[PDB]
Amino acid sequence: RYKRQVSGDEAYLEAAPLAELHAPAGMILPVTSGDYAIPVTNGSGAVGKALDIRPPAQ
Amino acid sequence: WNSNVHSYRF
Amino acid sequence: NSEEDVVKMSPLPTVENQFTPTTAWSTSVGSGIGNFYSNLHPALADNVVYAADRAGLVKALNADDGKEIWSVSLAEKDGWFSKEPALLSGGVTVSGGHVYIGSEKAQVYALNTSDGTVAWQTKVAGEALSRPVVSDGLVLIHTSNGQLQALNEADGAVKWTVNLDMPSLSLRGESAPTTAFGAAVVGGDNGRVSAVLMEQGQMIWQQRISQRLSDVDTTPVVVNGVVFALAYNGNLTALDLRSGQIMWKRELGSVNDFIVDGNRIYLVDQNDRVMALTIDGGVTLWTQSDLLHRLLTSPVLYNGNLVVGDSEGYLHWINVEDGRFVAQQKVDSSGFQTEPVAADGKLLIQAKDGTVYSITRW
Amino acid sequence: YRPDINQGNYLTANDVSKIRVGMTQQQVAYALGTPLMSDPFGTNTWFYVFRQQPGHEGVTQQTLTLTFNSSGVLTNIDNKPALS
Amino acid sequence: KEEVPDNPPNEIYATAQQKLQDGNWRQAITQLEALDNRYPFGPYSQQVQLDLIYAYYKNADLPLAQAAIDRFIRLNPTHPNIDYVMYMRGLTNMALDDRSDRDPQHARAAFSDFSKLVRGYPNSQYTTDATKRLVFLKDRLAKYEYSVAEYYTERGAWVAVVNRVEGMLRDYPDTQATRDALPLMENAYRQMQMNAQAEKVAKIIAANS
Amino acid sequence: FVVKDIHFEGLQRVAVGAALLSMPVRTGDTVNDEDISNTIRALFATGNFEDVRVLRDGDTLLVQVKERPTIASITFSGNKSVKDDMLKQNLEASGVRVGESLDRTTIADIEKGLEDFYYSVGKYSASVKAVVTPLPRNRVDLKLVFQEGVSAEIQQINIVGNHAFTTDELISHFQLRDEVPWWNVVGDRKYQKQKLAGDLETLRSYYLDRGYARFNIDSTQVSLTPDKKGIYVTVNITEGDQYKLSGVEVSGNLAGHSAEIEQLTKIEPGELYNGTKVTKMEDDIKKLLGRYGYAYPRVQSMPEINDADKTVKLRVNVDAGNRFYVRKIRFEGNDTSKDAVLRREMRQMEGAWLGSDLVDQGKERLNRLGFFETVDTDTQRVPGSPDQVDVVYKVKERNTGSFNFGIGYGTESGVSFQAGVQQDNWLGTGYAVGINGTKNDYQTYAELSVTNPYFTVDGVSLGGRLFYNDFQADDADLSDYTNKSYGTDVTLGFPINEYNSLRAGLGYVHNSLSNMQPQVAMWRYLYSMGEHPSTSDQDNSFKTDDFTFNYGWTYNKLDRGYFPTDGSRVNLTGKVTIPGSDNEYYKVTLDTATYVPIDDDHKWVVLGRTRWGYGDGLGGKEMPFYENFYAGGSSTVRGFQSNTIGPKAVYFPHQASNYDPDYDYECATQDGAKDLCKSDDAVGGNAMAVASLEFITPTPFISDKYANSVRTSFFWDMGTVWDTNWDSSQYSGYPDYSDPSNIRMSAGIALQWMSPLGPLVFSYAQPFKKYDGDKAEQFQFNIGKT
Repeated sequence: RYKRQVSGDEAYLEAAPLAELHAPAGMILPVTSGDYAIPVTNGSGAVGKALDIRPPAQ
Repeated sequence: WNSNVHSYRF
Repeated sequence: NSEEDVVKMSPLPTVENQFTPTTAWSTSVGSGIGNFYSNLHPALADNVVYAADRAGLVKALNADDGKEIWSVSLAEKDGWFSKEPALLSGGVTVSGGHVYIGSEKAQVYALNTSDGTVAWQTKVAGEALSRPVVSDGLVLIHTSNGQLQALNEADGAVKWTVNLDMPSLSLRGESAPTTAFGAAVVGGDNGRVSAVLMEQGQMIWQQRISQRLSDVDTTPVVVNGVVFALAYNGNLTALDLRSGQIMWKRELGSVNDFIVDGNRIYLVDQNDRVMALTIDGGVTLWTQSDLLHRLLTSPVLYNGNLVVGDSEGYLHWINVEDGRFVAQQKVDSSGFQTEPVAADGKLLIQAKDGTVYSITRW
Repeated sequence: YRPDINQGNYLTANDVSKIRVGMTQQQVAYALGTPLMSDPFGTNTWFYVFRQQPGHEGVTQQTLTLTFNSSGVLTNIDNKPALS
Repeated sequence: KEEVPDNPPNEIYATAQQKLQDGNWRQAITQLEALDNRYPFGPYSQQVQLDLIYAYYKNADLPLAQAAIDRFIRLNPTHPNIDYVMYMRGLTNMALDDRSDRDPQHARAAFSDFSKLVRGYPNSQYTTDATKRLVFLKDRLAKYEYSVAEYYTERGAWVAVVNRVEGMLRDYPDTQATRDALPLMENAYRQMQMNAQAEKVAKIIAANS
Repeated sequence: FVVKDIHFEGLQRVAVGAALLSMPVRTGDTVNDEDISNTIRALFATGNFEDVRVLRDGDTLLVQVKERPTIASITFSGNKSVKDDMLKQNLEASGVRVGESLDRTTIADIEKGLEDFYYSVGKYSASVKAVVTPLPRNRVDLKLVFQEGVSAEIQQINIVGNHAFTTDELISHFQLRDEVPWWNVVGDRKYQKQKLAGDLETLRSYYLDRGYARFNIDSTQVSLTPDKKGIYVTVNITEGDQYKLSGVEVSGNLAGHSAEIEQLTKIEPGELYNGTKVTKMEDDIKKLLGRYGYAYPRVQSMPEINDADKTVKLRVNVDAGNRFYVRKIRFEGNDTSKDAVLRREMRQMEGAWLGSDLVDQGKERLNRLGFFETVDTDTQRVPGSPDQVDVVYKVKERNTGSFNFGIGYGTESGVSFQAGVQQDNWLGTGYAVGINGTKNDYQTYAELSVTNPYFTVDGVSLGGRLFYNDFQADDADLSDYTNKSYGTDVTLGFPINEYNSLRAGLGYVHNSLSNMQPQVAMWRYLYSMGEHPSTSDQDNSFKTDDFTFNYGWTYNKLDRGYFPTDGSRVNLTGKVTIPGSDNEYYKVTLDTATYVPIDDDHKWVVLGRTRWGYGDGLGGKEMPFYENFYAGGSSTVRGFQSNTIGPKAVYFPHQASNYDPDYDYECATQDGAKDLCKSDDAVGGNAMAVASLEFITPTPFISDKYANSVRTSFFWDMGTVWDTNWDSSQYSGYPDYSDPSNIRMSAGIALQWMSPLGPLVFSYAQPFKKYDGDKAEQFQFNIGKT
């Protein structure tokens, strides 16, 4: 209960960005399976209390 | 034996 | 923590005794049946009364004073320390210098009236919970497994058996057959009245007189080629003795027996509503619901007056012409559970603590 | 004090003798089974490891390295029955 | 017990809107259930469903918000403002996640939801935050796998370790936990005397750090 | 009839489009009465309309309808023994719930459904009544009034067809019950089908484990009373003659392991058939085939019986299947606990071949922790692989820790109080913190404990403990001295065999002694420790700070924890002070218990207990008199007053604190005292040896139905305690307390059982050998915790 009262209000955390993994010469890394992939969603919206999550009038 | 009056898993 | 009942028990009526009852005598038997449901009840034949208890004790008494002629136990003892009861549950039946009793251990005893010595003993299929009916040199027994068996009178050899179907859940009690014109009519916990020839056991017919809901017939009766059967949470019915054609019905049930006199059917519902129907179409003549949920017993017609017990121990004489209580009496505090016995001008009854009473009126 | 630690494929010493140079992957899968490990760094090369370590009594590890070719065909076998 | 009179819907809704803006949710909740039950087909019952999702979310009644979201998506799958509902579903799952060694299924559900939202509708306002949350969830799941691998390294299992680190390099190759898990695979390959693979793992390591 | 338009009257919730869709008829089609009836029945079947009427106006097909009022609430009144939430769950499972409508004809149906539920929970005379409150806008509330009634209890359990074993002896091993005394905790008197099936299986096993291979349960009968407050059960059986086990014959794809099995199928030709042994053989073969990799090694046992000679011959069919490998092991439901807490209990390794026995072992181990209410397993397959699987353990977390308070009474400790707050999973980590306290007639104890059960992967633990202990002696039948102590302890625990367990640790303890009665056996230690207090006064204080190294070993093999019947328990404890500490001494104690049966049903037993102890100083010092050994009471030697066996005090001539005649004083100068003074109050000894031989028998007069819950014993106890440093030359007139030959004996009877107030143990003993000063206390009892 008390734990679910912190994330609900506002809490936002920023994490370590994602850096690609290199492949040396004479080998190659495995396949990725693209199950957990992040596309690039262009645009500059708001994040972390600057976003209005108040339901609109519709 | 030890709790003959209330083991109360609070 | 509190305890409550859905149905509220009825109070004790207030009545003026048009005649004051009495208590001619009372004898004690050991521990009676107790808080168990049983058919075990007294008997009477030739001015002598044979009674029994649940542990294995049987007694004979004079039907005039209460003097004990003999007494015998049937609980086997492995020495002076161990003692296993016999668990008697079959109504004492006496016919022809013999005394037949049943047990919960699937054992049927037949003693002698003189000294109480076992004339024979026999093993049966299951718990013998029914009155050991006697007819045509045979002894009909109805076991809790649904098996109707026919022993012999002098030997004890099982002559034949009949498998009646039994459901999962039922009531604690089995019907005692009735014999008529060389055929036995009986009922089972399935809701069916069944007829069987006594010689071999060939099923003549079966009819369903029912309406998790249960049904049990518990000892129909026969008059002038007509059978009368009554179920629990079902319908009272009249059937042809030879084909099983329902001639008329009526929606009311009971397990405790009923009586038929003249053109009147006196019965007691499961909710303890004493009624008196007619015999041609089931027309009701009067009702008496002043005893709702008092746990009555099977009635008996004594001197033109119905008699019924109750768990609290109060015996009620009730009129039959209209249905008004003509008398009420207090006898025992343990309570009455088994049926009375009216014969030879004597009215005998037995309580749960074994105390047999004889009633009169002055 | 500790329980038994088991890892890898159970090699019965009669299946490792059923494999010859020239068998495809389906045949070795039918004979020995599907391995728990492989070489994800490009090449196709299966490793059947059989490691068991009962309570304070030692370790036994049998290794069977199968080197295939580009078209699912066995090209080399290497068996290390004991570990140094 | 939070008794509500039978005033007309306008004032009840205005009071609800006049209690949300203050910061009291347990109150407007009751009014909205009343207006829903008393008028399950009113002119703005949908608006009420959205407001109810919002309230249950900010009042910590998350299972009810999940039920409301599922119901709304079933009954109104083409509602113009349906992106909001998917965003709320992702937020609800994130909150239920609430600690990287614990059950991650809620994190996977949130990832799936945010993926649906961002792939379907990238020109929304609830998307950039969606990516900022997807990165965090990815890292969380990778850390869970790393914790499992660390336990199996403590135990002495050397096949589970390599299987799980390969699974990470497959699913979560672009995180930091993965970069922190290759040494475990190297140690495992070395303990089973397979050095020809520990050398490959080292070649990978030295080419990044 | 051609239709050019469609119109509706009464559509409130269902849209016009939904109606137009569900209707076979549409605008612009010919219609007859049959199609109109079909439309009416479809509207009725939609479950949202109560009354429908499709009539024809001048041109339009007019549809009148009275929508079933939408249900706005469902109230309850009278659900004492049934939770509102569970009842609502059953209801919404039936179909009816909020938001939907109310079919005004299914009232009695719902009433009978709830009545049937009550019939299923035990109550058979319950009455349910559904009241209906209309409200505007075609809404309706459904109130449910419940008359619960009175429950039905079993009045009898009968078994017919049995001749070798009395019915009571069989019922004794059932979970159902017909008798429940007020002085025992044996169970309730309720009825449930699951318990009935379990009891039938117990009966079948009781017979098959005795040679009755042909045992058969013909049928079962459950019956009620016309008042429906009593239940009767009947069970018909047919026990056939006993059968012997002539031999065994195995046949199947043993996988070449025909050698390792025939040693498992070895018997004495001419044995009594048994089912437990057969199942044990099957389980052993399965464990072997699992040791060799196979995961699902089916094993079947078919007996060929011969009645002519009454010989059984078993036929074992073995089908060792295929090898399955584990790719993953997952845990779902661990929102608080971490993965390691559940993984370190698994005996099945990820990345290895499979064994179902190991999976079950892991499930059981998870059940023992107490952090989970339910634990279920699921061995799913892997898409695209015939030899790989993934194991899954579904768990439901529980309230981890408790607040425990408890009372007890007894002759030794008078009234005993206990109180503690415990937490077993501190933030889902496995740590077990707690604060506990106890208080009796002669001591207060308060401890703060912490412990990590896995300080190392193998299972090594690391504890921790702070403790405060106040101890009054005059209240423990000893000489007068008050000890108030505080200290801390840490200890490791090493499991080695699943029965043996070592432990080793360190500790610090500070002791303050005050209010001390002059007596020789105290000075013998005080002098040793450099002190030189006075004899004619008892305002004496002494403080010590000691560091101790503690070691211990434990062996537990008892078949059961409560009322054991075979096995042995052993415990060795030791302590030694390391340099730096003020005191120099070592101490050792050894407790032993051994249960040996002499029958097959484990009702006659021979119990043997011993308790040895020895301690002494090192650097010319003596052992502290507050670490001594005490004998006598309901644990060591019965029939004697607690802590009276052994040496007695030899007081000095000394004034008292506050003199007030009519009170007994121990040789004060104010009463004509001018030399040493014997006494009868114990002080303990540095050496102790105690033994007890007990014979356990069945209770003879209590019904065999529940006589297995009461333990009757006849015991013979022996004991002695003595001091090795008592110099019998200086103090001549007074006895020699360094003589262990002074053995104290006792004999008597003891009873032991369980009560709602708590465990009970009574004992009447009569010491026949006792020496001057030993006080006798024949009757002793320990109702409660202690």
